[PDB]
Amino acid sequence: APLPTSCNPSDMSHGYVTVKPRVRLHFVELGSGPAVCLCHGFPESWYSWRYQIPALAQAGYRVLAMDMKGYGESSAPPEIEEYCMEVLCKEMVTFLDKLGLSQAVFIGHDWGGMLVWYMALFYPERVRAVASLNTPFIPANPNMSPLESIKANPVFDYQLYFQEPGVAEAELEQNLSRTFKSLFRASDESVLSMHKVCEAGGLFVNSPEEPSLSRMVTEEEIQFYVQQFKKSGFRGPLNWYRNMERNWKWACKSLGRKILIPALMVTAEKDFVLVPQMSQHMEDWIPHLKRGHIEDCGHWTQMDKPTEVNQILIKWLDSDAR
Ligand SMILES: Cc1ccc(S(=O)(=O)N2C[C@H]3CN(C(=O)NCc4ccc(Cl)cc4Cl)C[C@H]3C2)cc1
Repeated sequence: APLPTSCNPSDMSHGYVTVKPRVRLHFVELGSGPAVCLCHGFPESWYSWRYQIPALAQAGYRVLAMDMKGYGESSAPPEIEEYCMEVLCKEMVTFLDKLGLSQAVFIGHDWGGMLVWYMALFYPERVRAVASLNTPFIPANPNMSPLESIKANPVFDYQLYFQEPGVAEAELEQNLSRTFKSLFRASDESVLSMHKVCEAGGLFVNSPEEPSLSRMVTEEEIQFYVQQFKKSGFRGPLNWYRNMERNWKWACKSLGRKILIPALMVTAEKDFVLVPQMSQHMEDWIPHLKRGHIEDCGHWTQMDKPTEVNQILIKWLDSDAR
């Protein structure tokens, strides 16, 4: 079952676009062909797509893999409201403008999946096609506060823990190697319960001080993440979670419009947070939706099942984005 080719950071083309005076976005770029913009989740990196970038370039695409705002070599302003979906999506539009791209295909995972859905919803003229790994498209519900909705799903308890600035930062920054080795695990290897984080008082309070390495990752890979998060830390990344009311109000401005462009939703059997069933009935909002499903795959889709991800994405790109 041999691993796809990966990426060596020093061997990549590194690009930088200043979207505003204080905000510069970094990306890596490989390949010729139609532009495909890969958008990672929390707390990840462009390098989360290391197994996809060569494969998609070989398949005849120009891949732009982002450091999202708050991450890596991209700017990480401290202000919470710099990380609301309205701001982040408008910055990605400006990014396309500065690159001289009329459209791109957007592929996202986790919080990057949420972003690419909103790009498709509000900026469809700039989105050739959209794919999400794990993250569903959920229509805005103007009758339920985001607070209500969170409290009504217990696996989302960690999200409240992430609200108060500084608290989760201290825990996640205390020992970066422990942070990433604890998080980046296959489902069966989990050392963390995302429930009752608040009563425990932290994500890792009941996890090993010296976790083993997951089968999914090497020490060298973990240390790449460590080095990246030494640049700006966890405040910007966590700020993505601290705009729930603002994001809800923005999402309500879609006045029940549909997403009419080609779309792909990929579910992961063993993601016990972003569960497959959350995607049910997306077809009601997205008439041209196609689906994929990956068995034996947890939250960290790209590194858990890279071969399967690559096969799904290339088949869909070739049929629906080109
Ligand atoms: C309008 C709306 C649209 C989609 C959603 S969601 O799909 O429920 N989801 C998407 C975001 C990703 N996320 C998150 O916490 N990711 C990190 C993570 C996950 C799973 C594991 Cl195992 C470890 C880690 Cl660290 C929460 C955010 C909420 C909610 C509301």
